[PDB]
Amino acid sequence: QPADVKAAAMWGVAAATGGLYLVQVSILVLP
Amino acid sequence: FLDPKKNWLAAQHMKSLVKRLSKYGLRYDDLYDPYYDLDVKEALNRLPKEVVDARHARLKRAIDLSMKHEYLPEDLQAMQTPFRGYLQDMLALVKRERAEREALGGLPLYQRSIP
Amino acid sequence: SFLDPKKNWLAAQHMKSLVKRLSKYGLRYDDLYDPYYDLDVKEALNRLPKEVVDARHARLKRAIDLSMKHEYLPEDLQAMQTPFRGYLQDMLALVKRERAEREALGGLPLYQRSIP
Amino acid sequence: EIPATVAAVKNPSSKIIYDEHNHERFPPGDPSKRAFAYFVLTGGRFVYASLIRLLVLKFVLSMSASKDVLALAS
Amino acid sequence: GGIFESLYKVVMRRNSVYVTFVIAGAFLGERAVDYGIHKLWEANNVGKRYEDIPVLGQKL
Amino acid sequence: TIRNQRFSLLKEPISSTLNQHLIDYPTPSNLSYWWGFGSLAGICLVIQIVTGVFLAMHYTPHVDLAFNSVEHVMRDVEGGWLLRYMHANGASMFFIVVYLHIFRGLYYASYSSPREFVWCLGVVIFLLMIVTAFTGYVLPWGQMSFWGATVITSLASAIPVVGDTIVTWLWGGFSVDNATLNRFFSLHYLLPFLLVGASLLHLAALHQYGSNNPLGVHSEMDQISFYPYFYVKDLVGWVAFAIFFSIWIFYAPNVLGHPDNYIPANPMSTPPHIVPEWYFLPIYAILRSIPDKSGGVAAIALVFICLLALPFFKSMYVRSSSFRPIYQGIFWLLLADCLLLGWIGCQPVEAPFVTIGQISSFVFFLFFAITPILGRVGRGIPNSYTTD
Amino acid sequence: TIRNQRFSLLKEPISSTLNQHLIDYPTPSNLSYWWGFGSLAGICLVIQIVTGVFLAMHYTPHVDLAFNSVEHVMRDVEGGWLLRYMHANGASMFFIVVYLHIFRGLYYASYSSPREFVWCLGVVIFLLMIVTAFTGYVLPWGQMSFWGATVITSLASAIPVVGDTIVTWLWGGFSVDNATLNRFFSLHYLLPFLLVGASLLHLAALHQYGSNNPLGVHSEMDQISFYPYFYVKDLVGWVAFAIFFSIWIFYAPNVLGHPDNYIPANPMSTPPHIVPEWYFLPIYAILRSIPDKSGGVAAIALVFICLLALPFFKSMYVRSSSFRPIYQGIFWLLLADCLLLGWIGCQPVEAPFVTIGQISSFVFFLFFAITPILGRVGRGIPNSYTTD
Amino acid sequence: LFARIDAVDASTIKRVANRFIYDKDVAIAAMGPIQRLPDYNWFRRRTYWNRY
Ligand code: HEM
Ligand code: HEM
Ligand code: HEM
Ligand code: HEM
Repeated sequence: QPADVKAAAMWGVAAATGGLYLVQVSILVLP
Repeated sequence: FLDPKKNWLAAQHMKSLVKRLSKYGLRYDDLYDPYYDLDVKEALNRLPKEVVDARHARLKRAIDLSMKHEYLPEDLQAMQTPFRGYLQDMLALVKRERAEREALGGLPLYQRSIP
Repeated sequence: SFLDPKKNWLAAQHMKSLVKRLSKYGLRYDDLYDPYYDLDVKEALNRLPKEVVDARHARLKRAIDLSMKHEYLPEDLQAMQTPFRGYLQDMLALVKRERAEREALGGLPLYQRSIP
Repeated sequence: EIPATVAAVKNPSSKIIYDEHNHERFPPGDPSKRAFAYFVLTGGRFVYASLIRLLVLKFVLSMSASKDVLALAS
Repeated sequence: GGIFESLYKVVMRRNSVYVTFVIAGAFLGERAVDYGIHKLWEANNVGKRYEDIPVLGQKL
Repeated sequence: TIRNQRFSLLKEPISSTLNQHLIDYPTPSNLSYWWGFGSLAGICLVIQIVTGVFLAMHYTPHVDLAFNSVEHVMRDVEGGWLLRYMHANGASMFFIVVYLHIFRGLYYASYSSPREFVWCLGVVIFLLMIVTAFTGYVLPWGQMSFWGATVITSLASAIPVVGDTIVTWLWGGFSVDNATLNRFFSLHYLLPFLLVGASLLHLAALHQYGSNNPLGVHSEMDQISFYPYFYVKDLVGWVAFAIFFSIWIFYAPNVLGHPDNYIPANPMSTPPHIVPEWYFLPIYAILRSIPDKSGGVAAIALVFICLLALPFFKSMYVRSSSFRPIYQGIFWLLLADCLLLGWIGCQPVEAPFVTIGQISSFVFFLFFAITPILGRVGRGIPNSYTTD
Repeated sequence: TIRNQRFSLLKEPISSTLNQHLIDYPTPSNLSYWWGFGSLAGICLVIQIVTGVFLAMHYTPHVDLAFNSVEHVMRDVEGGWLLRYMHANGASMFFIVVYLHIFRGLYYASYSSPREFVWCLGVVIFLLMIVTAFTGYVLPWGQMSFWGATVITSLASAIPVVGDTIVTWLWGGFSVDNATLNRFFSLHYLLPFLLVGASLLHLAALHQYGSNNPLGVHSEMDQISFYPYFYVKDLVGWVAFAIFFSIWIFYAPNVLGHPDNYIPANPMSTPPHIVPEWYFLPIYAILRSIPDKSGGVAAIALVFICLLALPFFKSMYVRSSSFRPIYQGIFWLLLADCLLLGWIGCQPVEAPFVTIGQISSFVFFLFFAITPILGRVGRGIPNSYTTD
Repeated sequence: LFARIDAVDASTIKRVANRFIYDKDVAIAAMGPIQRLPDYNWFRRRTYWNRY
């Protein structure tokens, strides 16, 4: 279960990076 | 839980179910679809052939009546046992075996196929 | 007319080219007959001995492997190749003759092609 | 005169010979270049992801507003 | 060989890390190619761009 | 049986798949006419596609020409009023038939296992129908058309972070103008083919798991081939539907619509009564009833979440409503609630309709929240009613 | 193998059909890069459909707005020039790869038994492609589009009994006008989906009997699955096609076009050189070469008659042309004649092009009139070259 | 021997398997009606998971 949690967190990081690369909100990100 | 012999509403509900089930000549257990649960399938496999064949005959009769838009004659309606079940004990045993198998590290003996 | 390589230079050249190609891929001329093509070849192959049909399948598999690898048979076996040493034409002729007789007098087809 | 396949099955040998026509063998004792192929494929995947991103953005922003309405809005 | 195996053990043990690496590499390579092609463009056609005409702001 | 020579054309490979899935598919012998309603929905979709193609042979997607082009279809084209009335009233009958389809499914609990995929694909189909009908209703470019497009597209601003961006991108230029008109025409033309694909997948999944029956019981004992036994039943249904639809086309063609769509769109004035078509009215009523428009959009999403969450319930052993008196009553109450909800959506926001809608939507979700309880108690039934 | 519990999500019923027919369908292990063109025509069709939908979100089928709307897509829409060049050069690419598909089939005699249905469905697909490309080319409403539409649709009045009636019905009036433009737009939108359906039937028949191979021999001895062995091969094909298409989009976007189409259509003036797109040129050349225009239309019908009659010829047991020197030379002569005939179409109708096109058509039909003779004569080869 | 055997836990099993099994080369020897046994690329791909 801890390994599953780590894998899920890493996959969420990968998906977030993919969405960020697709949208390119570098201008939007103020904080 | 105060269903039987102490609840007027539950008595009325039992009366209605008896009326309908005897009207089509079915039993309550016959309403259990093997495709629904996959535990009913195992229970029906484990049950004796005579019981399973009687269940299938009753189901075929009920479907025939439903097609014809008519009910059993009053005589066969009188000679009905809507709640003389045959499946609950085997189903509970199958569920208990499943319970222990999942409880201590086991693969399911059968799984639902993704449709 | 009937033009054979003995009485025709053009037929001689044609036969030479066919021999060269079949020897390159190492498969007899009869091996080119597709059972799915005619369904008379299917019956003729069903009537032939198992050793002959197995040799046909082995030669065809070797040819297909050589085709995938983009290479030809080594010159030794290429010189050992015997194209046009037939094994099927007589049986195919017998099958077609039998089918023609059956069709000619009464008779239903013993086998038919599905649609399609 | 036992057949070729039967003789091969009944006599296993460690001197195995492959075709080596369009794919030359590595010498028997050598590590497998497993990582190099993966990095080549990684570069290809770089390119494929970039192309997919280009196409999606091109279509979606084609469906977006136009210079005509942008100039009209004052 | 050693370098490839080292980067392999760095970034090719979990597929999520590999996907992140692929996306990051695609982004960085895209930006680098953009910069290189733009520098080649500037080198090739010099003296033609918009902010190069001698009278850009004297039509008033 | 070795297929040496071909016996029947139907068993030949050219007609083998069609043979199985159309002629020889075993069907429960006791089906009533609501399975005919499913087939009828398919026919309505085909009618819509054909009449829409022939209508699009005459419709101009420009803002300055759409309304007059439709009046062209009505007045000048040879038998064009028939095409337009068929398209509009056929959208209406398509929705009527799909509603009867859905409510039969609810009554007989056809969503239960193993038809969860069938029900989910049906929900996707319903979403596609909603979108297609909406974008199509925008096409004639009247007062109701333009203002309904404005409102329903501008409620997409309720998304927290990207609402305004999505609204502007979908609008294409700060309003619902010509750009939106062309966009909507293209999408309205495209979507019905995705709808056909979704319908084919729907039917494929059902054909995998057979078909339910009015009893809800296992039904592999008495099964008959689909043709000719259910083709003739479906034919009776089709002819009755044709009479109904011909009543609507020829004698009362504008009853199912609003008179405000015959006025050319004027973005300056606003008609006093902005409502969608009658078949979006229940959804509109739910959304309007729950205030705080972000909450309204969330509530619509919740409606579809509940619809998708019906199949995946825990016990639900007895299936049909013929042996479930409590669930039978619950279903009839839900149907009455849905009709009342649809009626509320056409009324203004003045009282008491706000209270009535805020009660009706709550009752809708209450139905969706009390089916598992009935299933659990029913699972408890057999060990109490035993007669010995 | 009792499927009591799940092994592989590929073999589950949800992914079982795709598993079989895409991942696990066995194909001969010696296929060359000439089958990637069959794999690639589908990609071209998908590209055309997507770009066409996104273009139709911006095109106006009126007669006073079509050209200006296309220029609007050119200039104002962000990335619109990419969409339009993709659609046009993608029609060109679609036809290029389909021609390569057809000619590989001709070289390897893939039309022979048992793939008659595959070839016939391919011919029907070719008809659909031709009609779609033509009715789509009329859409931008340039000089070439207007006058090509006028000439070609007017040359449908060669039918004896009906003629003018069909032409008037097709035009929607007395000349190519707004009604014809709107009709052509609707038909252009619809037809590609029928083309997708026809492609699916094409693939279903081929998968029924399996793909051919360069040797033309029975190949159920050495076979491998489609994925991944042919997936990567088709990937190489797709990337090479992408490079070709990118060259033809970004550096020569109008080379395959005709400059007179960038003039707004003017029915009172005719361009000096009315010719169709480069991929209708051989058909146009045959039509013009045969005089007595009714005879030209008859010849155009006869071309498709010959194409459909190819798979139903005589014995010809050997099929691959790698083992048929005479048929190999004949095929190369046919390809050269088709290229020459395509060149002739763009030329004027003056001398000597009339004679060059009259000989070329005769050679083209002689190809079909000679192959059965080749088969009949070659039926008796083994008896003559035998080494007994 | 017993101490060495029960000094093996889940993490040790994972580490050893990753050392010996994860993305390594298999050697297959088959005979009989094996015309349905998957080929080398199939096993070589199955030696790792893309979900993790
Ligand atoms: C485009 C509209 C639709 C078409 C053409 C369609 C078509 C069909 C067809 C042909 C059947 C099989 C015949 C029958 O049982 O009536 C069917 C069954 C079914 N459909 Fe639909 N359907 C549509 C919409 C829906 C919707 C919106 C739902 C619900 C979300 C749905 C749920 C079902 C269910 C549950 C069944 C199973 C029938 C049974 O249990 O006997 N359908 N549909
Ligand atoms: C591909 C098939 C279809 C095409 C080409 C099409 C095309 C059109 C066109 C051109 C119009 C405007 C003509 C008019 O104003 O009467 C229209 C209107 C409409 N369409 Fe469709 N349509 C199609 C399918 C559908 C479907 C499946 C539905 C869903 C039921 C639908 C619902 C509507 C509605 C509600 C209208 C507005 C009715 C009105 O004019 O008042 N269409 N369609
Ligand atoms: C449903 C899919 C399709 C849609 C919606 C569509 C839509 C359009 C539209 C709106 C135009 C006019 C815009 C322009 O001229 O650039 C057009 C032009 C054209 N289309 Fe399509 N199309 C589709 C599929 C196809 C296919 C499959 C082909 C090829 C067989 C094709 C060939 C053409 C051609 C040749 C033109 C003329 C391009 C030009 O010269 O400007 N289209 N299409
Ligand atoms: C929309 C255009 C077309 C598409 C998408 C298409 C698609 C395909 C596909 C996917 C295959 C299987 C892969 C392959 O063998 O290359 C194939 C094979 C084939 N196609 Fe087509 N095709 C098209 C047009 C045509 C045409 C116009 C013909 C001829 C009239 C044709 C005749 C064939 C033949 C004979 C094969 C069998 C190839 C073999 O020998 O194994 N196709 N096609």
